Amino acid sequence: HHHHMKDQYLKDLTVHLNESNAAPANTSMAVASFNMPHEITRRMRPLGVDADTSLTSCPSWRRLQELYEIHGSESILKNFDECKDRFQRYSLEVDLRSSDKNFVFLDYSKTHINDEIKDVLFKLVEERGIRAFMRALFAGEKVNTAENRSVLHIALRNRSNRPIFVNGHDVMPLVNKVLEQMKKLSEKVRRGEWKGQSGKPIRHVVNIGIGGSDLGPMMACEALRPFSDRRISMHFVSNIDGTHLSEVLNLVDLESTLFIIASKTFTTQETITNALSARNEFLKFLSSRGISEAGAVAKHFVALSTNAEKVKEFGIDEENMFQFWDWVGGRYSLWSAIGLSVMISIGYDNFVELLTGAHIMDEHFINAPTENNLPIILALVGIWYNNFFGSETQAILPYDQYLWRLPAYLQQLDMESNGKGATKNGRMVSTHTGPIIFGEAGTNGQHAFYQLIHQGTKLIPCDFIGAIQTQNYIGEHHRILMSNFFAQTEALMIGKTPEEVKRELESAGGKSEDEIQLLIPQKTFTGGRPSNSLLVKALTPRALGAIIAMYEHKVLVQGAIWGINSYDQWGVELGKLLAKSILLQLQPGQKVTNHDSSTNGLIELFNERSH
Amino acid sequence: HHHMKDQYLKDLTVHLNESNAAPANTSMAVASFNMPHEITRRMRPLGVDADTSLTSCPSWRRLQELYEIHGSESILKNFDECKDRFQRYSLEVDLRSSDKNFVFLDYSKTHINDEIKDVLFKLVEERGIRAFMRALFAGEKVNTAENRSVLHIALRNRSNRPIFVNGHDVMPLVNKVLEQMKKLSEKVRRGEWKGQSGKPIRHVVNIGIGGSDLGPMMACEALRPFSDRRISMHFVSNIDGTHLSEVLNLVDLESTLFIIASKTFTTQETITNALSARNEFLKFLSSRGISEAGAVAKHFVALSTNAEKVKEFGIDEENMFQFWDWVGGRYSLWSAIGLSVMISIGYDNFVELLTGAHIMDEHFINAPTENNLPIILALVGIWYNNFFGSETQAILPYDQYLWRLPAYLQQLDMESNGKGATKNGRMVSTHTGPIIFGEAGTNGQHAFYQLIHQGTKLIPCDFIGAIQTQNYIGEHHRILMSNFFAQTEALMIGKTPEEVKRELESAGGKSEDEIQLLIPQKTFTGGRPSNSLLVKALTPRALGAIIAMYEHKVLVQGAIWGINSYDQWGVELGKLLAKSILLQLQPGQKVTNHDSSTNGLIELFNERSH
Ligand SMILES: O=P(O)(O)OC[C@H]1O[C@H](O)[C@H](O)[C@@H](O)[C@@H]1O
Ligand SMILES: O=P(O)(O)OC[C@H]1O[C@H](O)[C@H](O)[C@@H](O)[C@@H]1O
Repeated sequence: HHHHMKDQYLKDLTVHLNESNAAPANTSMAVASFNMPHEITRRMRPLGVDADTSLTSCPSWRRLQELYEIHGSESILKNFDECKDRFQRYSLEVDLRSSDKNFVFLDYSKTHINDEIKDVLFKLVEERGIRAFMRALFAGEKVNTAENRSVLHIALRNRSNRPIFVNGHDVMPLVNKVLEQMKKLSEKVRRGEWKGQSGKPIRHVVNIGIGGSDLGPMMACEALRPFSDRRISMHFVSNIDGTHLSEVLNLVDLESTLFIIASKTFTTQETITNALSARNEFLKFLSSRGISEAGAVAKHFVALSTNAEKVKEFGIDEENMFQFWDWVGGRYSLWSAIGLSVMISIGYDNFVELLTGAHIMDEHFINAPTENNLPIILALVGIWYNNFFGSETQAILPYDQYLWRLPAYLQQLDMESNGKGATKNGRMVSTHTGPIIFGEAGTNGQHAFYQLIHQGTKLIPCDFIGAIQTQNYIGEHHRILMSNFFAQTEALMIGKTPEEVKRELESAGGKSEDEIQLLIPQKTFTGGRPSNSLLVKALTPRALGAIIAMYEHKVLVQGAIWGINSYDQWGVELGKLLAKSILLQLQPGQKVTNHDSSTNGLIELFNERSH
Repeated sequence: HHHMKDQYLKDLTVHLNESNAAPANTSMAVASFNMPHEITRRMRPLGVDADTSLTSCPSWRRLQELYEIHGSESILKNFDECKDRFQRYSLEVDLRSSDKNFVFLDYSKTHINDEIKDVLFKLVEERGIRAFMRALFAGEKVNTAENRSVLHIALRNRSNRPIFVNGHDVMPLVNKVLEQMKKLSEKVRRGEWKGQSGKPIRHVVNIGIGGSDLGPMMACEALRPFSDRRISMHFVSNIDGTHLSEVLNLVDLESTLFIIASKTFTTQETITNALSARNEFLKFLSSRGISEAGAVAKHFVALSTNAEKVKEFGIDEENMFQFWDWVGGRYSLWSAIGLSVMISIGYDNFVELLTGAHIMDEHFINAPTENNLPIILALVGIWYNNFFGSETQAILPYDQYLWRLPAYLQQLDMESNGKGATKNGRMVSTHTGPIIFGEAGTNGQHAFYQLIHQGTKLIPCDFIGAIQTQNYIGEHHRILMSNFFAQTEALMIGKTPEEVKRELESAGGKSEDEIQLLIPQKTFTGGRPSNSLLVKALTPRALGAIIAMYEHKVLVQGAIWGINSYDQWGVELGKLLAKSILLQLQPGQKVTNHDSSTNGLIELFNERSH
């Protein structure tokens, strides 16, 4: 069989090269495009199932491959030189319908995409039935087939309150009931009516949770600090590393601290262990102060969860349990009860603004025609680079210091959703799926790793994200900030030729002919490196809501095109299972022989030196 | 240009006729053959000939052959075939300390057998790496593009053996500044340094960016258990006015010491932040009825190479802490730039930090290649970067104090080796530095490990941990480290379709159809690599050793690829273009001279900025 596959591989390669439209200098590009699905299916071979051909055999996919072989080595500037108003034709704006005339604007023009490639990318949406999938997901159909679940984070922010049905019942009444419950608690805390066991108003909130129950609340509290009540300090314990709880406990006055235990399952080992430790340390502190423990936990601990039974066991009153539902994915849970810490920080009205921004982006996504659909366009630009240029990564570069946790947040949203190797129809993928997300807030990144983005050997798609207006007016800081935002994307695209560099070196003087000759390529910029520029008028709660929903929907479109399930996360189960067994073996002086020699050796090293 | 196509097809034909790849793996041979062609196509705009000095190395060609033969094997294959693989594929550097600390590397969970390992070591010989190392350590001007020495190792040279630059021993210079740092840090820590109204310093605000920011902040976070909690440390870096504004709101300005950290003292973000901080500080004193006479001299110090600009800012000569051109910014934690660290953790702990790097330096320069920890890290990285073709490198510290280590290594690695041209003026024919990413464990497990386990990219991972915690509570550290060991095991061994099926069938509650569809979605390929790095405890000495180890890994990789790890020309174009655009950011101003995107974006900003 293997010999037959080889003879076939060679036949397919010969045919592909004979039929390719690639320029004579670019034959290697046709080979790379041909070879991509072969290399993916080799790497995924231990899945032990057939390769999915449903995407790669789409007429549009064949056409995109042909267009890549033709255009993939062209500059980006070429398209601008050919169309003087390319910017107007390769950008679009979503109105946020707010009193401050806010918006989300996408400029996707600094890309290797011409009108033909763009038409064919839109045709891929049609051929893969993406618009019908979107309608099914929005209507509550159980599109998370692996877990037989609906996918309805959009219900959480459904301000229209049109019914959305799960198991024959409208979910909106319960969504709105929990929002009202959240409102009442946040109001009591913000107004100083919620008192601790010794009568102190709450001045500290400590969220305990991990992953989806941590990244969102923290990112949003950071992002929306200008809209917050500064009298209430927000803390986020997440690592099981004892350092995390210990350092946060050191920062708070426990008599005025509200603990929020955030866990969809309420069984995650890190979160439940942190919660039990926090409760133990809290009660011990009270006892040391001669303060009665009777009724203290009920005043100082609340829970955000789907599991009432587990919350009860912990000792939290059901009245202080904030419910959400199985159709709320953890990495999509900011909008739900999980956002309670956020609502305490910025207030109910601002939380509703946050929901409303997401809702407006939802309405745009579901209703706008494909050609004018901002999240679909984001998704297609991403696929062009991810699947045809073969870029492994995606940089997220927000030029707003409050947004410094956005890259980490989008890391979970994107990579945990679409880091998949098997399709919903039980096959292995033949195309690349989710990319690796990385990034830091600008301008800091410019002084850390943009060197590589400009001059290295990898093509890195970059999303530059900014606000036209600052919340903190000081000197010329915001103008300087945004001069960098605009300049970096210009620089990535246009580069700097050897001829330009040579002239500059000669004009600077002080160097020999040979010295200049060595130096020229080292100071040359290829250019032709792509970016998207995303702008809002101002980073308000509404704008942040729109931005996050925008990426949720980008991820939806990409997953659906690739044929994978964006909404499960099976890949975390093996590690949890293996860690349970190892934990039992972490005892001083215990010898271990049942694993591979590395795992055995590492555990024994730990067991021999741990004290 | 059809002659190039003809030749390409001939070369590919010959490569396939001679390849020893298994029948099922022809695509792997094609991928290997095609890699330099794709690199040189992508770097074509550099307009110079391709470097073949690396690809022509006999060891490079042999590694290519071994990749085509062994590249699709599981990782477990080599464990099954050698019962003590762990012993042969691990090593430890002794940190010579009273607490018996160490740096231990386990590189066994890799696609590397004895034959590949030997050939990787031969590559070190063939690229003259050991000789390069000696030249660099000796102060030779190996940063050829800038005609500079590269001597961050002199900064922590506790032995005080002479090291010469322009025929002069730099060690007396290094030691004088350390003593200067000692004196200031002691005055601050002892409450002797008073502000303009007589208050002891309780807040330190470092203003700096990149190399003048990431190291100091990373180290102050990493070494918090060894710090003076009476002194709050703050790090302003972004020009975004939010950064300075929020920090100013957290401090009492009457007891704040500002530290302006900038090698050039001309970086736009840092000098603008420093001028604004100076302004707000003086407005604050005035609002409190406090005299401004001599106030800047009392509250501002500088870490720099530029004495004139420091003088111009108003800082006294006694409070300028010098370092030197041969200290790269991303290698500068060990110099005057580390002043905020020394204030926070004290002179003695800062000396421990230097000592740890020094011991790693001694190991690096003296240990044989086969037992050289940074060289092995570099070689493992090159195997994946250049032969498997992985674009990234994950850095996963299982220590909450190390939460800024990935961002710090992002600069160290990517700004060093994110290069496309060689020192001899050619374009590279091989991939250079990978993209660094990561978050402290266990948090990353609940964020993005899903993709590391089940996605379509191979991602080399460095797992870094401490055997002992500084914060004993309950069973937290045992739980933390059970995850540390389990994740690397999981990545390697995966979970077969038969295992998955058995589990699903025992659990029940699903139709046959549901189970059939679910099995592939819950299968793990395994064969995904990792390094496990351990220290006994994350002390200042251990941190020093860890950073020095990565500095030297970067040195070795850069030297093998023939690039300059120590310059950074790639940041210049953006700075020039931003100064130009800044001139055009005025309300209502129309802009026509750029590309239509840059024009439109700027006009959008100018139309709606008010
Ligand atoms: O210390 P400075 O001279 O202010 O430079 C700070 C940083 O700015 C530059 O842009 C470089 O990217 C970094 O290598 C450097 O560390
Ligand atoms: O909210 P929890 O049930 O505690 O789960 C928190 C997190 O842990 C899991 O391992 C997943 O990786 C995440 O999808 C999830 O958000």
